[PDB]
Amino acid sequence: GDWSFLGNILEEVNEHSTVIGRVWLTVLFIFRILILGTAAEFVWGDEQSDFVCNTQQPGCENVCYDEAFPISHIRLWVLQIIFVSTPSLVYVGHAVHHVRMEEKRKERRLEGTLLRTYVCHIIFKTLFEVGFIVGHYFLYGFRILPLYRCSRWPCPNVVDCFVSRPTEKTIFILFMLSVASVSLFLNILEMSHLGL
Amino acid sequence: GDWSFLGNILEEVNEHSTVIGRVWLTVLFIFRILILGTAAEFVWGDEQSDFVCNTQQPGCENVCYDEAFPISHIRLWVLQIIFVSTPSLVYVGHAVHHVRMEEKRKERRLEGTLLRTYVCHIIFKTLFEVGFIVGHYFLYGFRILPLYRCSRWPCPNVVDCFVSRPTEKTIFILFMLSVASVSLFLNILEMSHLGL
Repeated sequence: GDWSFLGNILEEVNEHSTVIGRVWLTVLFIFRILILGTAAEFVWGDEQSDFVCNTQQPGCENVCYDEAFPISHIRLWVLQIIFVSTPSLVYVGHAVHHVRMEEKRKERRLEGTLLRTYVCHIIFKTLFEVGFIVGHYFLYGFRILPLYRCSRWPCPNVVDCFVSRPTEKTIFILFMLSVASVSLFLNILEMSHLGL
Repeated sequence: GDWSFLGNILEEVNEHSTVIGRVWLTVLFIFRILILGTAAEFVWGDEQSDFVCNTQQPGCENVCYDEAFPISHIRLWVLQIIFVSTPSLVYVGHAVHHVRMEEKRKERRLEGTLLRTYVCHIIFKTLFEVGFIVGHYFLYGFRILPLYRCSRWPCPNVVDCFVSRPTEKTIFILFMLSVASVSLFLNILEMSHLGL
């Protein structure tokens, strides 16, 4: 996973953001992207290969892994990162559009419409963070148990399947939840600081 | 399989039967019982162990063998032998009952009621032989093909199963059919000889 493109564009908008937005962005780079690439990706690497079911039924392990894990937590966190970063991109686009307009108009900072855009970007970041948190909760909760019982066809009756590294995965699930909540708190502080 | 009991009782009724009934009995001993024990039993010995199906489905081979072979030909021929021999036993019982009665009455051959009993015994032998022949035909025909296609649950879709020794089994099926038909002809000759 090469995050160079997103990185370069978000460090562009480091220069154009509040101090609390610079903290938010540093958190995104260090506690989410870096963790994902240096730790979480390896934890989930053998998610299906080490998933085992007590059965001689061909196909059962496939369908039971798929039912237990409709989308891997790591893919969900990738999507979360991209969607929470998208409003920053929108804002920096608006800002650069104004810089190029000012240059052109001459040929021919957080005030006015850039403030409304910044506040909206904060709002959307907050809502997307909340949405991904809630979705994670309803999909998986915040704990992976070792045992998963499966009755999906072709599995005969109910079969016992065993998850890879449930405890390490639980630790990283809770870590990512905490990081997301810190991000939410930072966004709240941004709104308060702007208001006051 | 120990046929000593039946053997001794049928060689008792050798003494009390027509010449054609002695031929019938010799055929029963040599071409049916002896063949079954010295040849057929070994041919069918690995009927299920060498029955193979192209599948990874647990249980499928069991149900497919059972559907292909609801009753092994050798068990069917054992039953046939016993049922075609039963009327001879009834007749010899009647005859010995008359011998013991004559002895008793003194204390105190095929004529009369023994003739009616003999003819009835021939009739029942004929009908049972015909019934087992017809049943064999409807159940299996007179040929075992190497391939059996099976769709019985739990088999997925249709599976290809392969029979053990189909050609040798076909040879013995036809041999036993011919022996049964010879027995029928002998019974017909008995009725004719008695009539004439």
